[PDB]
Amino acid sequence: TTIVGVVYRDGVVLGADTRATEGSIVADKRCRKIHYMAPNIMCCGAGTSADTEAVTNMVSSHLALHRLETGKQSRVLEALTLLKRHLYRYQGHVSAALVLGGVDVEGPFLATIAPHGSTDRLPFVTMGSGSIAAMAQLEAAYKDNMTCEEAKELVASAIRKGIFNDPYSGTQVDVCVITKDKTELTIGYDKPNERMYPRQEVLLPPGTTPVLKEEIRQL
Amino acid sequence: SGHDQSTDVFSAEGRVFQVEYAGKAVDNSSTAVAACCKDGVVVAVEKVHTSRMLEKGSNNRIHAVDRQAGICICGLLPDGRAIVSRARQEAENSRDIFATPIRGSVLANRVGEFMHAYTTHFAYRPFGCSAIIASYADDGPQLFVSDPSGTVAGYYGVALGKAKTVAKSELEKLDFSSLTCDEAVGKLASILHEVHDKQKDKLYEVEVAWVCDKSDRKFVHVPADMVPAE
Amino acid sequence: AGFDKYITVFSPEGSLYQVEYAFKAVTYPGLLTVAIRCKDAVLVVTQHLIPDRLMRPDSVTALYEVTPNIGCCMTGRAPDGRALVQRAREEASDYQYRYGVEIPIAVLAKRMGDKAQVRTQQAGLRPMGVVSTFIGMDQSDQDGSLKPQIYTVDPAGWTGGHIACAAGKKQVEAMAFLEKRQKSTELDALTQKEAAMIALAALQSAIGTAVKAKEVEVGRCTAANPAFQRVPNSEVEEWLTAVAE
Amino acid sequence: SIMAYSGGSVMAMAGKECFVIISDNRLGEQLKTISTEVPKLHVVNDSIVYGLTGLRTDQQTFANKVQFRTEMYKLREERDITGKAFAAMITSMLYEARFGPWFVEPVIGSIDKSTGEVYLCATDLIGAPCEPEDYVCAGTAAESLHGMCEALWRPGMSPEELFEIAAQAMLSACDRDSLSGYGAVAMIVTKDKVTTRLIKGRKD
Amino acid sequence: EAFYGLTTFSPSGKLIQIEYATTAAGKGTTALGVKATDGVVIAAKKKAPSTLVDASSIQKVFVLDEHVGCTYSGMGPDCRVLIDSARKNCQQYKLMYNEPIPISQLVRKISAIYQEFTQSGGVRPFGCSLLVAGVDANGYHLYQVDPSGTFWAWKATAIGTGSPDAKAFLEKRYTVDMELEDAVHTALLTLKEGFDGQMTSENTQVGRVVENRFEILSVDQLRDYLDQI
Amino acid sequence: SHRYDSRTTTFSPEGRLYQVEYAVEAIQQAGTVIGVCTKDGVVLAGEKMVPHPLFDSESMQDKNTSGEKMYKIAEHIGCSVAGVTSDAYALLNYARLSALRHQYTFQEPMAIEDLCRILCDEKQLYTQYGGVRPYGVSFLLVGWDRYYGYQLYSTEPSGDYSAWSAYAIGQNDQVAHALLKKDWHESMTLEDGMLLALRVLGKTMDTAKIDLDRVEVAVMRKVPASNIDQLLDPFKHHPKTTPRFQILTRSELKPHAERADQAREAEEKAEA
Amino acid sequence: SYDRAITVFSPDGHLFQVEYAQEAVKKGLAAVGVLGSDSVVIAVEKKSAVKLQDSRTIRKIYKVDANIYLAFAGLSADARVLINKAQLECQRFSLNYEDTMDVDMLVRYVAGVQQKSTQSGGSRPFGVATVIGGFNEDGKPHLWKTDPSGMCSAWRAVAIGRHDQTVIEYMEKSYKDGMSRDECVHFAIKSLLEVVESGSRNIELLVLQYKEARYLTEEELQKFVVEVEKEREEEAAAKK
Amino acid sequence: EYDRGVNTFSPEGRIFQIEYAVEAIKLGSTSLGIRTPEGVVLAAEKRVPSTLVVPSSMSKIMEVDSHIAAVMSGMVADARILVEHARVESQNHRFTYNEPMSVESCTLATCDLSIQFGESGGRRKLMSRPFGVSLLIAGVDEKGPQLWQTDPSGTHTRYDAQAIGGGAEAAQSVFTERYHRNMTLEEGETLAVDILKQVMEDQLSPENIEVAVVRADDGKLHMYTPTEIKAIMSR
Repeated sequence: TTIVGVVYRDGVVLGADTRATEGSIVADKRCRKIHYMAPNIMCCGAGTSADTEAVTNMVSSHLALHRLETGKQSRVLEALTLLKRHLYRYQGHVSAALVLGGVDVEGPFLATIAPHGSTDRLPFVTMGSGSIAAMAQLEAAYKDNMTCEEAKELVASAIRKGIFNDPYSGTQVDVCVITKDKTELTIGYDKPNERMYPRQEVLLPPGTTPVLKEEIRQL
Repeated sequence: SGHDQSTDVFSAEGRVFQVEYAGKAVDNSSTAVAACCKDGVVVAVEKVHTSRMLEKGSNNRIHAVDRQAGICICGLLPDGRAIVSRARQEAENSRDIFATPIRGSVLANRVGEFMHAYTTHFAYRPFGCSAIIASYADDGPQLFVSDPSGTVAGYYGVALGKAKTVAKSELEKLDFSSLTCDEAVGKLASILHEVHDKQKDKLYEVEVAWVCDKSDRKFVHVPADMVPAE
Repeated sequence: AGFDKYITVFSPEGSLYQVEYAFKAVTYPGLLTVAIRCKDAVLVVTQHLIPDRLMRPDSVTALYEVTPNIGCCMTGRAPDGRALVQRAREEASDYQYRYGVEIPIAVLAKRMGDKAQVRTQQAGLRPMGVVSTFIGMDQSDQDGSLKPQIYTVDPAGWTGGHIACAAGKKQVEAMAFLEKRQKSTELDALTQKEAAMIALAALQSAIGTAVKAKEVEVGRCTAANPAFQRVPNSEVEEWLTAVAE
Repeated sequence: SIMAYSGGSVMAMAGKECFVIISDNRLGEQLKTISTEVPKLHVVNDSIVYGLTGLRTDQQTFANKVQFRTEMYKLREERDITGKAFAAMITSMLYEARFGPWFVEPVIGSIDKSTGEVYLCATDLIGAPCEPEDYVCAGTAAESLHGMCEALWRPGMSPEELFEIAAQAMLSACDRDSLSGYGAVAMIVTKDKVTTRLIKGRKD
Repeated sequence: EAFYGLTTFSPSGKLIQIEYATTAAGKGTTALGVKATDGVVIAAKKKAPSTLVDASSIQKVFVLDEHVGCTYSGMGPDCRVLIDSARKNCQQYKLMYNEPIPISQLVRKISAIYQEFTQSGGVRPFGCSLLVAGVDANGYHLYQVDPSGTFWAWKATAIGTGSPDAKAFLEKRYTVDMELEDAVHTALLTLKEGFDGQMTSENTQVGRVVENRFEILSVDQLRDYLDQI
Repeated sequence: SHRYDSRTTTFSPEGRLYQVEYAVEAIQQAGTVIGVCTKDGVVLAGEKMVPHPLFDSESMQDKNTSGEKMYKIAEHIGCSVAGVTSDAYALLNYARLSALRHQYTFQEPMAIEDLCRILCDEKQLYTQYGGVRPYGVSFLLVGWDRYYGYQLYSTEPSGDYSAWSAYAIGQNDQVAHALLKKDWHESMTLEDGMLLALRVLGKTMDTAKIDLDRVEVAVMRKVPASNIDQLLDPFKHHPKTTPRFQILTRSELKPHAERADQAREAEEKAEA
Repeated sequence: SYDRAITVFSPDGHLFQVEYAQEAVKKGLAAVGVLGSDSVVIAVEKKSAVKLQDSRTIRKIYKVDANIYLAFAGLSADARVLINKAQLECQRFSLNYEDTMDVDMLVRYVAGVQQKSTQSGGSRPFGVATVIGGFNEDGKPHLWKTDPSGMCSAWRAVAIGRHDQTVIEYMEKSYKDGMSRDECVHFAIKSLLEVVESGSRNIELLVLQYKEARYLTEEELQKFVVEVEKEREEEAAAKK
Repeated sequence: EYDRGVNTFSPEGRIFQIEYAVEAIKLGSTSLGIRTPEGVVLAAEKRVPSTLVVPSSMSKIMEVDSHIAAVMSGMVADARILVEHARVESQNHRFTYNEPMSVESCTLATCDLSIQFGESGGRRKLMSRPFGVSLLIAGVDEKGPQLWQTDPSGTHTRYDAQAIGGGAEAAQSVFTERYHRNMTLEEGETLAVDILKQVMEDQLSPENIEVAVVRADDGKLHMYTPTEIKAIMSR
C-alpha cells in the first residue's frame, strides 16, 4: 500500500495504489483504498485492510449522525480527533495508518495518523510500505501553491515510484481531488502496467470433466 | 393536600413547599453573625445549652474546612456535619488534584451545588441548615451564605438564627470599610449578647472564630481572652 | 385518576401539569431579562437588583460563561439556573474533548433542551424551573464570518433561535414593546448602541422605573472580540443617558 | 498452523449471467482423512451460495451463526437477503471477534435475480473484504488455484463452458496439494436455475 | 428510582394513560403527507410563537438519512427523542448491512420505543405521533406511528389539530395515478384551506422525497410553488 | 414516590389479580379470530378493521409472513394476535428469537408446545415481578411437528396455555364457542375446515354474503419439500414434505368465500 | 430494580398476601393423593372434557423426576413456573451428588422457593399448593403437601383444591392403614368424587409403584367409578 | 394496608412491623425451655392439623448441632431458614476454630440475619419483612447448660425458664413458682410436661408433643421418642 496526499492551491489531492496482497500473493488487482468520510473529507488507508475499513466506516457514520444533528458541514479536526482517540484507545492493535484530508472554511487540511494514535499536519504526507520511495519524489518536486494539474501530475508521479520500486504496491493510480465545493474521484488516472501478452483462451469443449450425478433445480 | 409532601412537586404558584418548610427550621435555630472586614472575616455563633453539665467544647458549630476556610452551620447540626464533610472532600481535592488552595467563591459554589442536589429528587429531603462559609484565599476575604434552597450569596455582614431581624439591624450601622477584625471580635460578640433573650434559655454561650492576617491567614478559634465577658 | 398533577403523567385534557407549573416558577422571583442581537453583536441585559444593602453587589449574578465563546443568562429559580450551567459546562468539555472543536451554540441548545425533556418524562426528577438563554456567535459557512445567535430553552425543552427574547416577570409587555418597535425598523440591521438602547427601552417599558446603572448588568459578544464578556457600568451609563432623551 | 488443520479448498468463478462455486471433499486431521464425503458449500437462497474454509469446528460454528442470522433477517424484513448485504453482514460478524478471531475464510458468490449482476467476495479471517470481478479462491490450495485460474479464465464465459474451467482448475490444483482432493462438488447457478454436479477426482 | 409502572389497565380494559397521550399528541400543529407514484410529499406548518422566533431555526421536517424523512405533531421535546434514536438506528443498519435501511424496519424499530415506554418503569408514554416517509427497494412509503405504538401504511394522511377535516379534504382530491407535482400542489392546497392567515415561505416547511432522497425544500423552491397555488 | 404506586402485582382479598382480569376484559373488545385444526391442515380466520378509502399496503416482497392479523414465527409456526396491537410485536419478536435459538442449538425445528411454553413463561413473569402492567395480548399458535402433527394452542394474558381443536378469541367469542363445538368432527378435511371457519366467522360479526375486505385467512399445511440439495450434505435426511404457513390473498379466498355464503343460503333455505 | 415490599404484616399479624394466595387456591381444581402400602396414588379433577380440547392427551400430574410426581392446585402459570424450577433442581442434584434426589429433599426445596417468595421484594407469593409423591431408592413411598405459605408437611391421605376440609375430614375417618394396590384406586375415587360432579370424564388418576408409574385409562377408571358409586349409594340407603 | 412503610416509627417509638410480628407469635404453638444443672429441656406441642399427618415431619424441635437444639413458634415456614442459617454458621465455626460453637454465638449469628430487613435494595438484597418467628435455642457448652431466646426484633436474651407461643401468659404464671434453681432433670421433665398439659386444647399424648433434652455430662442432644414421653407422663 502506498498513499500520498498533497495540499495544493485550493483543496487537496490524495492518491493511492490498487494492489491488495494477502500474504505475499496478489489477491485483488483493483481494490479501492480511498474511502469516503463526508462530502468534503476523504481518507486513504494503509496497513491491515480490516481495521482501515472498520474504523473509517465507524467514524464516517458518526460524522453523518453529527452533521444531521448540527446541520453544518463537518470539520476535518472532528474526524481527526475521533480517529486518533479510537486508535490510541487500542494501543496500536488496530493497525491502520490513515491519511485524512478535507476542505473546510479554514482552507484545506491534510493530516496523517500513525497506528499508535499520533497525528501530524503537513503540506504533504505519505504512508504505507512504499512511503519512503514516494516521499523521495515529493521532497524533490513540491513547490508551494501548485495548480490542480500540477498537483495531479505530482501525485501520479509520486505513486508511480512506489508502484515500480515496491513489491506490495502497484497496478494503478487512484487520484481524488477535493475542493471547497466539489470532490471528483478519478479511478484509473494512470495505468502504467498495461495488459501485455494477450491470453490464449485454452479451449475445453464442455463435457471433458466427468460428472457422477447432477440435480438441477429450476426456480 | 399532597402537593407539599415531596421535593419534586411545584405548588400551583411554582413554589417548592418542602424547601420553604426546611428554611422555616433554620429560622428557628441559634443566632449566628458574621462580618467580612476587608482584612479578614469573623464568624460568631450562639450555642444554646440545654444542660448545665455540658463540657465546654461540645456542640461547636464552627468547623474548619481547609487551612483558610471555615463553615458555621446555623440550623440542624447533623445535616451541617454532612455539608462540612462534603466541603472537606471538595477542598482536599483542589489541594490534591490542582496543587492549590480552593478559592472561597468556588467553595461556596460547590457547597450550594451539593445542597441543591437534595431538593430535586423525590427520595431525599432538603438540608435543614444554612451554612456561613468564611474563607481567605489569594483573592481576599470572602463571606458567603448558603440557604437550604441551595442559593449562595456573598455578604459584608450577615445574621442568622431565631433573632435574625433585630440582630441584622445592628450590622447596618457598622462601617465595614474601616472595620478591623480586632474590634469586630468585640462588636459582633456584643451584638449577640444584646439580641439574646435570657428568659427562654437559661444556658447560652458565644463561640467565635476568625481568619485574618494575624492568624497567618488560618481559620482558628478566637483566643479565649478576646471575647468580652457579657 | 385522583392526583394527575403530582408526578409526570398526562391529565385528561392532554397536559403535563408539572411542566405547566414550572412556567410559574420563572415568573416568581420578579426578575426580567432581555436578549437582543444586532448586525454584529449580541447583548443580554438582566435586572440585577439586590434590595438588601448588606450584600456584596458583585457576588450574585445571572450571566455565566459556558464556554470561552458561549455565555448564558438564567432567568427564574436562582439555584436551578446555577446547576443547569454546570451541566452545560460538562457537556462542553466532553464535546470539546471528544471531537476536538469548541462546541457549537445550536448543539449546546439542543442538548440542554433534551436534558430538560428527560426530567419531564421520569416520575422522580423535578423539572428545572429556569428559562435559559444561551448567547454567542457562530462560524457561518461558505463565507467564514461570524453570525450572532440567541437560543432559548424552556423547562419543557422548547429550544429555539430568536431575534430578541424576553424572559421573566412581565415578559409579555416586554415582548409587546419589542414587537411594536420591530414593525418599523429592521433589527438585523441595527448597530450595537441602537440595539442596547432598544433593549433598555423595552426593559424600562416592561417595569416602568427608569432603571439606573447598578441595577442592570449587560453582557455582550462581538464579531471583533468573539468571547463573551460583561460590559462595565461606565458603558451602560452612556446608553442610559442616551435613552433618557 | 491452525488454518491448514482440516484442509479444504473453495473457488468461485463468474460467468456472464451466472457463476460456479466449487469445493473439495476432504476432511482430515492435519494428515489423516477423517472422511472423504464432506462438501464445503451452503446455499442460503436461490441466488446466493457461500462456502467456508478453515478449522472445521469454526466452519460449523460460523455456518450455524450465519444461518441463524439469515433466517432472522428473512423474518424481520420480509424479503430475501441480497448478496452485498450478506457479505457486509458476515464481514461485521467476523470483525466483531477481532482478537478472539474465528478461523474461517468465507467465499461468497451471488447473482441478482432480475438484474443479472454477479458478485463475488472472499474475506480474510479478520474481516477484510476483497471483491474481484473474475474469481476468488480460498483454502490450502489458494496459490495453485490462483495460478490455474489466472490462466484459464476469460471475461465472457458461458455456463457450460465455465463449469469446464472450474472443474479443471480445482482438479489440477488439488493434485499438487496433500490436504485436498477426493473428488469435488460444484454448483453452477444462473438467473433461472441452480445446478449441482459431483466431479470425479483422484481417490489419492 | 421509581421502577414501578405509571400506565396500568383499568376495569374497562383501557390503558387510559395511552388515551391521554394520544389526545396530547393531537393538539400540536397540523402536519400532513401524501403519496404519488413518483414520490412522497410531507408538509408541516411552522406556527411561529412570535415575530422574534427566527423562523429559520425552528423545523418540523426532520431528515433521518439520505432516503427517509419525518414530521411530527404533538410535543416537540418528545419527538426529539424519537428522531435522535431513529437516526442512530438508521446508521447502525448501514454500518452492519451496508444498505439503506428499508422504511418498514425503521418504523418497526421506532415503534418499538413507543411500546417500550408504555410498559417500562417510572416513565410516561410519549406524546407525539410521527409521519415517516421515504424510499426503499420496493417503492415509496408513508407511515404514521402513534403514542400507543401502532403504525399504519397510509396513502394520504394528516395529524394534529384540524386533522379530521384535512383528511376529509384529502379523501376527495386524491387520485390513484397522481404524479409528483400534483401531490405538492394538493398538500399546499389543503394546508391553505386550513391556514389561519396566508402562508409564506417561512411559515411552512415541506419535504418531498424524489427517486432516491428526501431533500427538504428550500425557501426559494418552496416559494416557487406557494405563489402558484 | 411510593405513595402513587398502583401495585399491579398484588393479590386482591379474593385471590384475584385485578390487572390480569382487566387485561382479559381488554382483549374482549379486540378483533375476533378463530382457528380450526383439521387432519390435513389448520386454518386461522380472523377479521381486520374496515378499510378506509386511503389505506395502502406496504408493497412487501414475498408476502407470506405477515398479514394484517396473522404472522409467522418460524418456517412451521404461525400465530394470530388479539388485543393491544403494538404490545404484541414485542412478544412476537421474542418468540421469533426463541424459535431461532433452539434451531441454532439443536438444529431441529422447535415443536409447537415448547415455544408455546417458552413465551407464556414471559407473559407470566410480568404478573409476578417488576410491578408493571402485564402483556394484555392473547395468541393462537398453529403449526406442525413430528411429535403431534398439526397442533393449535391458545394463550391467556396470564401465562396459562391450552391445546384446542377449534378455538376463537375476541368479540362474541362465547358465540363462536357454542357454534364451533356444535359442528366439528374429526373426519374433516382442510377445505371443509375452512368452510367451517368463514361460516362461523360471518355469524360472529353478523354478515350475510361474507365480505373479502374485512376478513383474513391463513392456512398451515404440508407442501412437498422444495430445496432438497442432497448433494451438499450426503448424510442429511430431508423429509419428502415440509410444512408451509401461507396467508390467503383476494384471488384465492373468493373461491372459498362464494362457497361459504352458498352454504349459508343452503342452511338458510331449510329454516322453514 | 423494583423491589418494594409487598408481603408485609397486618395490624393483627396476618400476611394478607399469603392469606389471599391461600384463597386463590380454594378456587382451583381439587387433587386427592393417598398413600398405600407399596404404591401411592394421586387423582386430579381434570376441569372438563369440553368436546373441544385436542383429542391428544395432556396430563395434569407432572413428572418432576423419574421417581417423583407432582400435582398442583391453584393458578396454572405459577404452577408451571414452579414445576420447571423443581425439574431443574432434581437434575442439578443428580449432577452434584450422582445420587437421585429423594422425595423429601425435593419437597424441602420447593417449600423453600414457596417461602422465599413471601419474603422477597417486588414479588407476590405463588398461588399454588402442591402434592408431591414418590419413592426413594429403597422403596419407602412418601407423600408430601406444600402451601403458599411454604409450610411443607408429610401426610398419609391428603386433598388440596376446593372443598379441602370437607374431603380431608371425610376420608380421615375412612382410611385404613396399609391398603392394597386396588384399595387405593378405590379409596382415591370414593373420596375425590365427594366433591366432583358425577361426570366420569373429569377424573385423571395415577398409580405410582416402585420403579413404575402408569396412568389409569378410561375404561380402567370406569370399572372403579361404577364400584365407587354403588358403594356410595349403598351407604346412602344405609343412611336412610 | 400500606399507608405507613416498613420502617416507620410509631408515636410510642416501637417500629410498626416488629410490633405486629411479635403479635403473630401468640397465634402459634406454645413451647418451653428449662435450664438445670444436669441439662436443658425443650418441650413443644406439634398441634397437627389432622390425624392423618405423619407427625415426624412437623418436628418443632430442630437440631442445630450435636450439642445445640432449637425449638420455635409462630410461623414455622421461616424458622426453617433461621435453622439452616444457624447450622451453616455453626459448621463454619467448627471448620475454622475446630471446636463446638458457643450457644450465645449461635444466637448472635441468628439475630444477625433476623435484623436484615428493609425495602430499598440498592447494594444488598434485604428481607421485605421480619421473621414472624421467635426461636428458642438451648445447648451445652463450657459455660454450662444455657437457654437463649430470640425475638423478631433481633434481640437475643439469655433466660432460665421461658415460654413462647400462644399459651405463654399462664405459662409464666406456672413459672414464677414451682421452679427453684437447682432442680433435677426429672423435676424439669415433670414440670414441663405439666405445663404442656395445662395450656393445650388437645389431650397430651406421647405422639401429640415433642420433647428434647441436652444433658451436661454427656454433652449431646437426645430427642425423645413417644415411648419415653409416655414414661414421663406415667410419673
